[PDB]
Order: sequence, then structure tokens, then C-alpha cells
Amino acid sequence: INYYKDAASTSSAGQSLSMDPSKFTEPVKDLMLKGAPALN
Amino acid sequence: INYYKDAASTSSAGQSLSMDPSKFTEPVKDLMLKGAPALN
Amino acid sequence: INYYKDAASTSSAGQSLSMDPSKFTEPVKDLMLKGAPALN
Amino acid sequence: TVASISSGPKHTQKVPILTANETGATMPVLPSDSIETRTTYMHFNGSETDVECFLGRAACVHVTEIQNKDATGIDNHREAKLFNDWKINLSSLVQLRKKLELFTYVRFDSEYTILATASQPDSANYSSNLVVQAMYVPPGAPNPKEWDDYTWQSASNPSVFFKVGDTSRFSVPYVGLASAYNCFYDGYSHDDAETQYGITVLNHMGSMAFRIVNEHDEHKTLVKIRVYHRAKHVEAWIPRAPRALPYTSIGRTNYPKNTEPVIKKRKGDIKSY
Amino acid sequence: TVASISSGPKHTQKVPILTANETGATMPVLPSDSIETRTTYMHFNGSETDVECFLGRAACVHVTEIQNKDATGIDNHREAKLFNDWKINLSSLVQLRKKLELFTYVRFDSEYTILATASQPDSANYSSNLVVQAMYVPPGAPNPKEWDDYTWQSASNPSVFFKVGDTSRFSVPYVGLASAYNCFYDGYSHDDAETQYGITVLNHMGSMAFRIVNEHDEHKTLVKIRVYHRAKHVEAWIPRAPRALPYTSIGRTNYPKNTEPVIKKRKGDIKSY
Amino acid sequence: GLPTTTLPGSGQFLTTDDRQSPSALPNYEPTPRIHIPGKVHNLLEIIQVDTLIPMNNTHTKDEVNSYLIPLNANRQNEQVFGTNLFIGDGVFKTTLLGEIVQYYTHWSGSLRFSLMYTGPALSSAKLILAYTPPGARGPQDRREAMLGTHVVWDIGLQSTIVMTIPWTSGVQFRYTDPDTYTSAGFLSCWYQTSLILPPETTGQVYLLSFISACPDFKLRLMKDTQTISQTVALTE
Amino acid sequence: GLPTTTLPGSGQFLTTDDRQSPSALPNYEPTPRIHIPGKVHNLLEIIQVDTLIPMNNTHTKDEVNSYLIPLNANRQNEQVFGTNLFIGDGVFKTTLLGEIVQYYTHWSGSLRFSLMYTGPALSSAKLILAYTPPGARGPQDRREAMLGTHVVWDIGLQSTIVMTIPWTSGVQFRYTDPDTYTSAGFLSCWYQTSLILPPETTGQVYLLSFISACPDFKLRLMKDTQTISQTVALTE
Amino acid sequence: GLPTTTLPGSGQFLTTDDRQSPSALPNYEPTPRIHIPGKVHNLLEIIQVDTLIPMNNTH
Amino acid sequence: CGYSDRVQQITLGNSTITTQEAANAVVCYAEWPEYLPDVDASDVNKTSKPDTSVCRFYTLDSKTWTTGSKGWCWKLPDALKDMGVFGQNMFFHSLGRSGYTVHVQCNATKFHSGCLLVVVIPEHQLASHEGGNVSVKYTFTHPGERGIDLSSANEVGGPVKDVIYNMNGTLLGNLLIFPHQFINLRTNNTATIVIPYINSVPIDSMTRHNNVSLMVIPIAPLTVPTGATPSLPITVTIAPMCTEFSGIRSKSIVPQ
Repeated sequence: INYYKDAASTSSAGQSLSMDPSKFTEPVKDLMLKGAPALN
Repeated sequence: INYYKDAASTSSAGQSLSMDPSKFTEPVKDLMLKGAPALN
Repeated sequence: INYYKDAASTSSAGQSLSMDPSKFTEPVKDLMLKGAPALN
Repeated sequence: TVASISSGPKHTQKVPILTANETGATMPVLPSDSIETRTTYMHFNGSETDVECFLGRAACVHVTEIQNKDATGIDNHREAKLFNDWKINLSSLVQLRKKLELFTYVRFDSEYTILATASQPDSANYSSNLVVQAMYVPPGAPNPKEWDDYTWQSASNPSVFFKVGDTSRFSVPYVGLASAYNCFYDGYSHDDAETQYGITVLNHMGSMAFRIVNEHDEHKTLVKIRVYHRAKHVEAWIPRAPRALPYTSIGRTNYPKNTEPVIKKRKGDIKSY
Repeated sequence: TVASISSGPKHTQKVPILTANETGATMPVLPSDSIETRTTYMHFNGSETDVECFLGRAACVHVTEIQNKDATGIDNHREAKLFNDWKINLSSLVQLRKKLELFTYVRFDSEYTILATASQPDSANYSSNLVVQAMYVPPGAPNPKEWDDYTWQSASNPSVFFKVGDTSRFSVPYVGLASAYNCFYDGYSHDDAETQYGITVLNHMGSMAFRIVNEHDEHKTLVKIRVYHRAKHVEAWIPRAPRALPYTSIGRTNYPKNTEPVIKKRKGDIKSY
Repeated sequence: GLPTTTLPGSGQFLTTDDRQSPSALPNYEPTPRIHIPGKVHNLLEIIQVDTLIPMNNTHTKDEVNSYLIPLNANRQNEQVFGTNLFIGDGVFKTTLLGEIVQYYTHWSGSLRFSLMYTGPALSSAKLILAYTPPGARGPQDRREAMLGTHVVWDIGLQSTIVMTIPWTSGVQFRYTDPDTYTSAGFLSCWYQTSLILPPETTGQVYLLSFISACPDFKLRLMKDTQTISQTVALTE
Repeated sequence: GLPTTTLPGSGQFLTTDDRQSPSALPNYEPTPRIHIPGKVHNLLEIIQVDTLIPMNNTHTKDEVNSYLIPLNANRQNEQVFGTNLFIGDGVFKTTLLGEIVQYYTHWSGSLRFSLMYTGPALSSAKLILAYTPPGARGPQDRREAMLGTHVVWDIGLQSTIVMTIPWTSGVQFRYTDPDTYTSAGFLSCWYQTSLILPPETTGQVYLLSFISACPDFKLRLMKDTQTISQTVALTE
Repeated sequence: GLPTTTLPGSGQFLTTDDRQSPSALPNYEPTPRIHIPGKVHNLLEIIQVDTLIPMNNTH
Repeated sequence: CGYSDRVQQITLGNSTITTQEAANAVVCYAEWPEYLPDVDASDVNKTSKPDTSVCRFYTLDSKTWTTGSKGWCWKLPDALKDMGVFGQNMFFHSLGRSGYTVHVQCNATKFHSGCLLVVVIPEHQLASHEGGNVSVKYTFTHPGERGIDLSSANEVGGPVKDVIYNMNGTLLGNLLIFPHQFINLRTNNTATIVIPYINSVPIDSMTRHNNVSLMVIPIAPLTVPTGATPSLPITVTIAPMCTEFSGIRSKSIVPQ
């Protein structure tokens, strides 16, 4: 329960469970599957 | 939730979303439409 | 009612009514009934 | 959540251990790809690794010292510390500045805690029951000139009254003009051969002017006001390389000359353990 | 719950009073097995005998003394008590250490209370309105070197600000790497003929560095900080023999030479009452 | 601003109050728990385990013989041993049951006292364990001991006897510290007929005495124990 | 007046407590958010990115050659490089993974170690990356290294190898700071057969070593890092 | 006695905090409101009115 | 079904680049460039889209990779502000918006050895060589097609060129967090990195503010075979995409 009206008072959001490390680990145009030759 | 009975204790009303700048910008008797000649 | 989100804040659990002193008093392989000869 | 899957001997043409880093991709090779692994579970969520917790814990980010005394005859008050003002910057303390610089853009509503402690090294029979007025100064608000200036009214300037030792707690929504703070601004405020680089509108959030409003006692009470800050509603973008060299300035990545090595040299050749 | 059941004269071949302790079992022989008992009820639950209550009450577990003064000219500050640090150990106070050692493994989230009191034996006109900064130091966190070190920012190190006399109250989830604390560790951290026995990763939880952040007054205020601890979410395993000899160290069951007898010698022969 | 009124005693630190607390380690996750054998939920589970009593508490220094009750052959109508039932002092002060009881001020329930014979297998002997409820002096003879609660022990294939000391008290709970009003009574053992040893055997045979609590045992009102001490805060 | 009782520790400033707060800017509206690429929600997403390791950490000053592992041709049964697995110190102290780990006290999971060959395309060489779990000394020969977890690297069209260091520990979490009890082991590389360079080529060829965390990596118990310092509050 | 814990910054006077307050004039009744022309609800309504600019600012 | 992942062709406007030993193109943060949607615009003037005129491969002056070269750094759109009509659309407005498709070229035989680090560092605010509180002068950070040669001598107002510290105080080994690609002479000769518009605002200035910076840092030293020229040409080709400009204005006046 909040005691104030404006959003500056609300508490933190906790944790963002929506993870997606692909944008940083595999920022490649063509799809690369584990095991298959990276270049062919 | 309020902790007191009299209206001097209640909190502010926040924001009055009901706006009407026409009374200050167009306080004219006859209606003036944008684009049409102001005087004719 | 809790005032915090993380489990480090919750109160104690009270009492664990699930008791089982047999594991400490009778940690024997074969079952031993009161009255019957312990060894035969 | 499964941590490691069960995998036995592998004799196939698919080599998950061989790749080409020239593509710039990091293949998510798991332990089951190189050895025989058993079924294990994570038993871990990662709540403390989120940007909201990594950057969202209260910490000291600035400090100053002032006094409350008989100010008679001190023409230059502010420069004599009858009240001191600090430009809000999250880049003056290094242990939080580095965490903030780990990313290029950060959006957050802030939380401030102003810690003042009363003290008297010189002869002083007691420590007054002070009431500190903390004031927010937006860009344009009259940068006060004296401890008794026409500004302390605080009609539009936010003010918080409180006694020394106890702290104020006010929240600030994200006050940037962009969608986040420009942790790195590879750009100038305008096109001039004499303008400052990096430090621009995105950097200046105003300033905090510290004082006491109580009329003076019989002695100098040198007050040191330490400021603490927690980040709220933290959102991060464009992760960057960790800070290696220290800082000398605010908002500038400039470093000193002949800086000391950061890599721990080995004891012996490369083959030593 | 029934305490004692009704039982009259017993003339049978089943002898519940005769057994063989060579089996290692404790037969639950009741009073109704040896005499004639009446119907009685327990009227008792045993809420205060649970491990959560036996080990989960706040108590003092460590203490130190420090000062807040003009620190000018004291090259070695920490060793001069301008700030003192204590390695977290539940084995420095004996009346709680024994209760904790009654078992081999204990898992608990902790509760700490740091009690500081202001005092001035020497000439001092008042007792300052202090604001004590209590700081948690995880393994690796920079063990501060001076009262004004780059650590007190507390960006990742937990900090709690509070005035002397009043106490902080922060909870700590179970910070062990195992599923419990190794109350007894019949094992070494690694295989070396010069390593320490027992005291290992399981023992070191960090340390608590005590200080004051207020700038000095005109006198030495010798502060004694007593630390109190309550155990929460207590779970116990592998009950052990009660502690008989006292301690000399933390985490070690080593005792002194020529220790005093613990068994109360009788007054007379074995037949005396 | 919610109007509130601070009741007397606000801001005090009570060493027994169990309240909530904000944590300085947000989003932390305690290690996932694993199965560990021998989990203890209540002290009443471990206190029921038999432990050797230093009944032969007549040595200059602590020795293993302190737990060995000496027996002599060819002894008729003679006492074996005698002890009070102050479980928080005396011979029981050092036992597990006594150590757990010393952490509490009040105790109730029945006690389990057992003796195990360790002499030769070809030996024969009959002993009588007699419990003397409070109010009467310690038995000075066998005829006076046998008037109260007693159990005749026939030593044979069964090497251990289990005599449960019945709860015989007016008040619901007795004090753990030695007190006259809450005295538990006296415990003694006597030679029923005699101790007969087989040929080619000499010396004394010894009994091992055990103490354990019954499932009807009670403890409350925790207190600080006097079995451990400290005068210098500990360093590594 | 709602009766209340102030619990111990009231009015304290805890550097980790996350509570509500009244705002001094009423009716303010935070800027509407826009789409910005590369949003970071958790450090476990960015820590899995490969970063060059200064494996050749034998220079007087920091140089680009520190990340270049020198290789010599015509070398049989010889070591390439050797390093401990204290990710919070040594060669890994400066890497992104190590920098992120130093902000925490406990770490767990498997590490991803990769080597990329940069020599001539007409060159042939076979290397064996060997991981030595804790408890045993660092391998001094190839026969001792190949007994543990190892991956034979055949240098060909595939220029990069990816050897995942498996999580082999008794305790669930290791300490980030160098500690004996929570040692991660040792990592070394050896020449399998030899390094063969094509004609008209001389000098040494170099390998680029990468370090990244697996999706099963864990971090907790944040702490202050020792890689940055300050002794004078900053001015413009 | 409801157990409470005073958070940091208790008892401070913030010049922007809008909270409730007990009144020292109980049972008072504010005057009944009347119609007054030109009511201003937001400054964005009056700021849109044309005003002469001192463009010839060279005197 | 037979194809190859190293044979790639990128056609933009009237320019076409062909390659047969290219690595999988890197899309920075898996976000392709897209036109500014109306839901985020803050300026009121309508944007002009010189789609075909400016979105083409512009080849920059090739660099000489020697055994002692430290690296090269380019700023965008600064690197293309003197290139045809793109430079005019960049100057004659107060702001601009456009993506970039970087294409680095470095070919060699199977005998050469070396590795180049092609990395895109958004908001690469460089460090000055004088320290203290010195600034870096606009005249240097905005070279144009010239770029910044990290092996040359420092001039008053140009940032420091210590390639080890990435000219900003970060170690070279940590630049891999950014979208990058290695040009390994044995495996790859041409790198491709599609760079979208990265900024905290929907639109920002394009003359005084450079969103991204391209760097080519040789990691492994160039080891040419015995008797070969100790130099290899590095040609950088950048192609704008999704270009936008707002507020056609009197020409932006830069020094010189």
C-alpha cells in the first residue's frame, strides 16, 4: 500500500524477470546454432 | 483515508483536468474560426 | 502482515510441531518393541 | 530451472566447442558440450544482480562543511561557508560513479539523504538543537548569495527543514530532458571552438545549497554535511567496458599523466600459476 | 495429549524394564511400565524448547571501544581506534557459543543490534549528538584503513546511519556457502602442512567496521560499541555433546593446560546423598 | 499524517522481542536447502537419549572411572550407590540431560534411570534400584529403601535395566537449581542377594549408569547457565 | 491517537533499506520513454560476453601484447600458458567478467574459456587446453595436465575453440576474493603435437584468449570493489 | 501498542510535502462559493494570451 | 541446398560491395535501424528523407597497417560530413538522424598473420592528454574522413591516443562488450557492423554530437611472410541508412 499519490514515492520494482542475453551475446544478422560451423 | 472529520484536514485535490483556455484566448462575442477572415 | 518484500524481514516460524525423537532414541536397523527381548 | 543437463559420451560431427569469434557472437556453450555432466538445478534467481539492486542502494555521493556562527562582518558569506552549495553530480564518488558508468544511459528517480552532524572542537559547552534547511535549486533559481538571502523563502525552490543528525528523505522523479542520463556524451553542447566537452544540459541538474536557519550561539559549530543517494526505477542501456583508470573531474573521462599500471604483473613467466 | 496412561498390576512375560543398551537404542519406557500410574494429561506444548526459541533470542555476541576526536597527527588510525573492525563470529561469547555448538550444523538468517553509548570520564561539558555509521564488509570489500577512507561511501557495502544510544536493526539472510554453518569442521580449507584447521571459508562472514562520521568536538569521547545478535529461521542437525571445557579462540575447540575439574566431587563416599 | 501516540517503553531494545526487520541485502537468495540427517527440531527429542552418569564421583580428578560404579562380590544387604535427584547439580550436572535442564528454570516429568552390567557373563547378581520420593531422608538400609518405588533387577541375558523415576510431586513443576521445596527425592541401589563371580575371576565389576528423559518431560523459563565462563573477549 | 511502540533502531539510516518517500516535486511528469537499443536488465546478461584476457601478463608496463599469448614453432610437449582460476584476481581481475565479479563476494557456475588462432592460414598446430580442478597442484607436464578435464584443439578452418570450465566444487559457492578453501583450480595449455608454420614465415604467432560466463553463473552478496580509488572530492 | 519503526528523515519539514493536518477551528464552515468569471485552473490557459513584446529594447 | 555464409552482398542505392571471406554481420544489440516513430518525436518540423541520395557506400581513404600501428578511430556522422550531399543535409540543419552500415576491408594471403579489432563504441567521449581538468577541443574529435591515428603525436586540444586505455580510461580487452568483429587474416578479411541510431533523445544534433565511433585496433601484430611488404591497406566503407533531417537552416558554420 502506498501513502502518497505521485509516482516519485512508490517503491522499487524488485526484479525484471524478463531476460534476453541474446542481444549482447549473439547480435548477429544470420542465425548461428551451437554445434554448426560458424562460417561455411 | 482521512484521519480527521473536518474538511480543513483533507489533502489537496491534485489536478483539475477540466481546462478551457477559450475564456481567456477567445473572449469574443461572435465566433471566430481559424483560417476565416477575422473581420469581414 | 509483513511490511517488507524480501524473506530476510519475515518473523520467526514459531514452533515446529512435527517431532520425531525416534531418529535419535532408536536409530537401529531392526525394529525393537518395548517389552520384547532386545536381543534373542 | 535446469542448470546442467545430463550428457554422456559424444561422438558426432557437430562440434559445439569449435566456433569463430570473428563473427562477434558468443556461442552459449555449456559444460554438457565439453564433458559428461549430470542433472543439476539452479536454485538461484539472480535478484541481487539486477540493475535495480546493483545501482539502487543508498550511498554517499557528496559532502561539504559549513558553520553556524555570528556572521557579522563577513562580506563574502557563501565563500566563507556561512552556506555552501553543491552542483548535483553522481560522478564525484568513485565507487558509485563506476557502477553508473558501466552503462551509457541510465534513467532513475532519485532518493537523497542529507547527513549533518554537530560538533565543537573548540571550547563549546553544548551542541545546539539545530534545524537545517536543505534547498533544491533548479536551473535559473536565484543562486543565493548570503545565508539570509531572498531565496530561502523557498516558494518555488523545494525546502526541507530538519535538525542536525537526522536526515531528510525526498524523492525526485527523473529530471533529465532525454529518456536517460547521458553517462557518455560524445558530443558538445554547441558548435564553438571554446565550449566545454561532455558537461552540458544533460549533466547540470541544479545544485543543493546547505545552511542552518537558527540564529547564532556563542561558538563556531563546524558542520560537515555528507549526502547519501539511492537510485530508484533504474533502467540501463548500452553496457560499456568497466572503468580502469580513475577520475579527476566530474562527467569527464579524463585521467592523469603517468597513471599507475592496473594489470597485476605475474611473478615469473607466463607459465607460472 | 496424554502424559501417563492408567496401568494396574502387571504379571506378564513382557519385561519393558529389561533391555540391552549394547544396541544403542533408548527404549521409551514410561512410568506405567514400572509402577501403577493414573490417567494424566500433558497440559504442555514445548514452545520454548524449540531450536527457534532456544537459539533465537537477542543477546550480546561482540563488543569494542572507539573514540571520536581530533584525529590530526595519528598515522595509524584504525589501530588507534579512530575506527575498529570486528570479524563476524558467533564464537566469542560463551553463553551463546555453547548453545550454538550443541549442534553440528545450523542455518539461520541473523538479526543484529549495535549498541553504542556516549560517555566522557575526562573534562567534557556535554555528550555530543553522534551519528554512528555501521558498515558491513563482505569478503573482498576494501578493509578500510582510515576513518575517512574511500570505503565509507558504502555504494556496495551496506551502511546504517544512526545516533549513539539508539541501535540499528538490519536482517541478514543465511550467508553461508553450505546449507548451514559448520559448527564443527573436522577438515582443512586445503591440503598444506601450514594451513589453519577449522577456520575456513565457512567461518569468515566478513567483518563490521565501527566509526563515527561527525567531525570532532573538543574532547575524546571513548565509545564502547556492544553488539547484540538474535538468530532467525534456526534449523539444527546432528546434536552433539554439551560443551564442558571453556574456549580460548574462535571456531577452535582448543582448551588450556591443567584445566579445572568440571564434575562436582562428592562429600564422602559414593553412598552419600 | 496518521495520528499516533507513543506508548511507554518506545525505542527500547528487548533481548527477547521477535519483530520484523528491514534487510540490507536486497534481492539476495539463501542457498537452496539440502537433506542433512539428524535434524533437531526440539531439545525434547535429543534430551531423551541415554548418557553415562559420573556416579562414582569420588575421585580427586576427573577420570573414566567416575562413570564406573564399583561392585564387590559376596556382599549381602549393602548399598551400591546413593545420589540425590537434583538433575541440575551433582552427578547429573555434567550429563546431557542436566546440561539441557540447566538452560531452564522449571522442569517436570519422569526420568529414566538405567544400569548396565559389564561383569563376566558367568556371573550372577540381583540388585534393587529404589527411588525415594521427597519428604523422607535418604535410605540408610535396604528395608527402608524397598518401601518406596523400587525395581528388582535380575542380571542375566538382559544386561541393562530401565527403571523410570515416576513424577511424584505436589507442585506441577520443580526448580532446576537445587531447592528444598522442589526436591525430587533420592535414588539408591542395594544388593538384593549377593554378587557371585565365576571361578578364576577376581577384582571388582562395574556398572554403567544412564540418564534420559521421558516423553512427558517439560522445560520452560530459559535462563543463563553457570557451566561456562569467560573473562576476555576472544581473538583468533 | 493510534497507540504505537517504537521498536529498537527507529530513525536509523540504513544504506540498503528500500522504502517509500514523499516527493518535493508534486505533479511532475517524467519524460515519456523512448526505445533505446541494448537495454540491460541484469548483469548476468552482459557478463556472458567474451572479453580478451591479458594472459601474457609478464610486461613491465601495460601493453597490447599483454593479451597476445606468444607461440613458438617446432615445440613438442611444452606449455603454452598457465594461470589460476581466481576470477577476482590475477589476469582476470581486469576483464569484464572479473570486474563484475569483484562487485560480489560469492560466485558460482561454469566459466567459458576460448582461444582464437591468429597465425597464417597455411599453418597447422594442435593444442590441448587442460582444466585442473582444485586440490591438485598446477600441471607441470602435459601427461599430468591431460588427466583432468581437457579439450584437444585442432586448429583449422575453425579459428576459435570454446572450452567451458565445468563447475567442480563441493561448496555451492566460491569466494570472489582469492581464498584457499574456495580455490577454483588451475588452467593451462600445452602443445599437442607441434606448431608448424608455412614457408617464408618466421617469428611468433599469438593467440587471443577470451573469458565469459555461462548462463548458469551466479553472483550475490554485493561488496565494494578495490579497483577504483579516490582521496579528493571532485570539482569541475 | 502497534509496533512501529521510524524511518530515516522522521520529523523533517519538507517545503513540498502535501499531507493531512488537524485543524484548530473545529466545526467551522467555509463560505458558500459564488460564481466569479475568469476562473484559472492551470497556467497553461492564461499563458496562451498575446502580450506585447518590448522588441525595441534599445532605450 | 548448397550455399555459403562467407559470400555476402550488400546493395544500397547505386553502390554494391561483394565479399567471399566475410564473417556473420553484427547487428548492434539485435536492433536494426528504423525511422523515428511519431510516438517519440519532440520536434514539430517534418523530416526529409534523402533515401537514395545519401544511403550509399562511401569509401573512406585507406589506412596503412604496419608492424607498429596502434589503431585508428573514426567518428560518425563526422566521418561522412564532407561526403557529397550527406554533408550538406548534415550542416544545413540543426539536427539529423540516420543509421550506419560499417564495412571494413583488409585482404591478405594465407601466409600473413594478424588480427584487427573492429568495434563500435557509442558515445566515445575521449580523454585529454593534459589531465587534471583539461578538455578535448572540438577541432580534433571531429576530424572528418581523416579519422584519428593513435600512433601520431598529440596536439593541443586533441585527446590522448593511448590505444591501451581506449582514449577514455578503459582497457582494450574490455571493448568486446560493444558490438565488434575481428578481422582474422586467416579466417576473415572484411567486417560488417550494422549500427542503428543510439541516443537518449529521439533526435539530436549531428554536427556537434557524434552518436557512435568506429575503431580499428590491431590486436595481433602484423607478421608478413619473409620478403613481403610490411604493410596492408585497410579500407573503411560506411553507408548511411534510414536518414532523416529536420529544419533546413542557414548552413551550419564549423571552424575553418
